Amino acid sequence: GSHPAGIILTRDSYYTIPSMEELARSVDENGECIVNGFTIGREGFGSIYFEGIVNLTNLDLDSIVHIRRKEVIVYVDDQNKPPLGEGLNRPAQVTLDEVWPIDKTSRCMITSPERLSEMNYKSKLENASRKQGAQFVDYRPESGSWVFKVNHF
Amino acid sequence: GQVQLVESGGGLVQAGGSLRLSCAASGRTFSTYAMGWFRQAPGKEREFVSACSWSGGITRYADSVKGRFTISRDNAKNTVYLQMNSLKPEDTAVYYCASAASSAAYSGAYYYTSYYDYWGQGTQVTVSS
Ligand code: NA
Repeated sequence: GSHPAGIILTRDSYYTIPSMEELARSVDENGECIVNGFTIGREGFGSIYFEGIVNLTNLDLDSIVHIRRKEVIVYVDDQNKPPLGEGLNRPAQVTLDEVWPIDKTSRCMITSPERLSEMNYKSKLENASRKQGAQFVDYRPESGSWVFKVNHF
Repeated sequence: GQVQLVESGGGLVQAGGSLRLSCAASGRTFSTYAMGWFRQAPGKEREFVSACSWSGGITRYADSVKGRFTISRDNAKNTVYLQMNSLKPEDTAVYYCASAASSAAYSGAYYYTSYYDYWGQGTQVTVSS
């Protein structure tokens, strides 16, 4: 008696939009779970929003998605990653929280919006997004929330 | 130039055979967040081949080499390897090893040449028919 869409998500810090409970009610007569827009996140850490029509049937989200501090991995081992556009290997908007510059000499982080603007931290995140093949979207300094768009994982 | 990479092990191999490339990393090697292999064939652009995180726990391969190539690294020796199996003439290229000194915010970062900061000089692989 597992989830009717076959979706595996046991980790209590994670959540989905639509919720796992809604997804249980979003299965068609052939067992397929198909949604328009899908978010998976982890409280305190970040979230990944997939626009468009997404087929979630039998996704082991526990195996596939890992949202850690300042890092997301979607498919750990490469052989489990489907072709571009399938499963979760597709365009998405990544939000990572608590992304703040470290003072490696004072070993503490700079988190005030005043200082983040004084040091133009936002432009570092813009360059880092481009460097990694992504498109910078936003930075919310209070929460250190770095948002950027990716074409694949 | 705070990390230096020197590849070795290139050579001529018959189609279907195997070849293992090596790369020796020097300098501030604990800087590295990722190691990768790229290749450039004559007249074409430099293209992604393979990558792993520093830990070796996450791996990425080009579709063309999935299941034939295996990247690995030895952090006792500060060496990086590319095991190349079932080689084809389309695998003929100069192979470069590269290292990234910043973390991958998302697991697709590994595919991009811009993500890597230090580069070896390359070693030549030639696969005969
Ligand atoms: Na997001």
